[PDB]
Amino acid sequence: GPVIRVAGDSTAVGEGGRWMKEMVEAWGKKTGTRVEYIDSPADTNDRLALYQQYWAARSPDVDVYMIDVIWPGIVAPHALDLKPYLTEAELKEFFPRIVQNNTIRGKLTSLPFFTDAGILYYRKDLLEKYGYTSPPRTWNELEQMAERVMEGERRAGNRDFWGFVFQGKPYEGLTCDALEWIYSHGGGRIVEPDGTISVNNGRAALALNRAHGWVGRIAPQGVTSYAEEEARNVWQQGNSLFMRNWPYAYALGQAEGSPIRGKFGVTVLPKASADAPNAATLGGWQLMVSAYSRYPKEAVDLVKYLASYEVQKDNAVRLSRLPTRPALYTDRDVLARNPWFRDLLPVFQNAVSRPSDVAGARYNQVSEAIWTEVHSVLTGRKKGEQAVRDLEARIRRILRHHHH
Ligand SMILES: OC[C@H]1O[C@H](OC[C@H]2O[C@@](O)(CO)[C@@H](O)[C@@H]2O)[C@H](O)[C@@H](O)[C@@H]1O
Repeated sequence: GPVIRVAGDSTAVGEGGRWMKEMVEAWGKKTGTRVEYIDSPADTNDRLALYQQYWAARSPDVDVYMIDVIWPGIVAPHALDLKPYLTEAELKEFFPRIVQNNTIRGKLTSLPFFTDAGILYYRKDLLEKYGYTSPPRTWNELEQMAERVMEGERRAGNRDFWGFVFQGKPYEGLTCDALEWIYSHGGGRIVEPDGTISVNNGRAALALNRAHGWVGRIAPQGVTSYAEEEARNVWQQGNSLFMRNWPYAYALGQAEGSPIRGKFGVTVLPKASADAPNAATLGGWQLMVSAYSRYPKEAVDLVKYLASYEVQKDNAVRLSRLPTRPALYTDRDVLARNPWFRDLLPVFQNAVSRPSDVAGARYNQVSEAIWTEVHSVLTGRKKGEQAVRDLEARIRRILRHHHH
């Protein structure tokens, strides 16, 4: 009978690829359906380029794709509309915000699978060791704490020790980190939901200059090449006071044999001042049935299974990845394993989106401009003031004649 083939999460990032292949295998066994799993590059933007090859070919060789929250506007032509396959009641079990994200010109491109938001990881043993009782609320405090702890730990002989790791590589992850920087300085959303390209302002410039100020000082020089896992590795080996990253890093840091098991917490990222907004970039992945699948009924069944309560529960318990079902945030087992889901839920719900809705199908071009201009500040090649002006100009060109 049919072979349902799934291009899912990458085995190069955390345990998501292995766990998803397992879930797909379980559905295959449960229903007596053959399945195959197709692996992917680590970085989202490289995965998009891979999958676009299949879509351009109208290839039947993948039935189900795991797609980024930033993609629906890009991928819609290649998605089977799921709206007819779900009742209103079923669809309301997901966060409406993510359903809406995934709905393009009325077409439900994909089911919400797990959400995501940027957060601050901090070593609580080290904060306590150096007389700090709370994680930093301001970027200035993060700097001051990082400098003092780094000076201490280096003096004690850990030459591998740094104050802060983050995603500074030129790729989509840096757009994520930069939106957080910019938004948390009161510099806006880069491109606002109404289409206004707002990034050329003094607050956004300062946010970028501040980030430059970290590189080779409180963060490694090599941070300009770090994606999620490079940052996680330094952090997880015990060599960073702080890390910006997504929720998945929590379960991995708690695993038996982690050098940092039991020594960290998470909180909202810091911000420039008390009146700035909290910044957490909205991420997360969705489940799309291919418009080119020869087996839409079966593929929809698998996608509904993957997006079910019990699979999302397993995702949350074992991989600390965020449900797209509000009911799971009151599940006793989810909360007992991840108590930080409770206090950060409103951070997750208030996560700031990248400009994928307003840029639509041109989002990837916009983001490439953002990360390349941000990266030029991190490297010390441009100041934030020039970079934001240049970025405005590039985004104006990219979005000229695009209306949302
Ligand atoms: O790099 C930006 C990208 O980050 C996140 O997806 C990448 C991987 O992160 C996970 O560990 C989940 O946090 C894996 O499951 C992902 O493959 C984020 O969710 C995206 O929205 C974002 O574009």
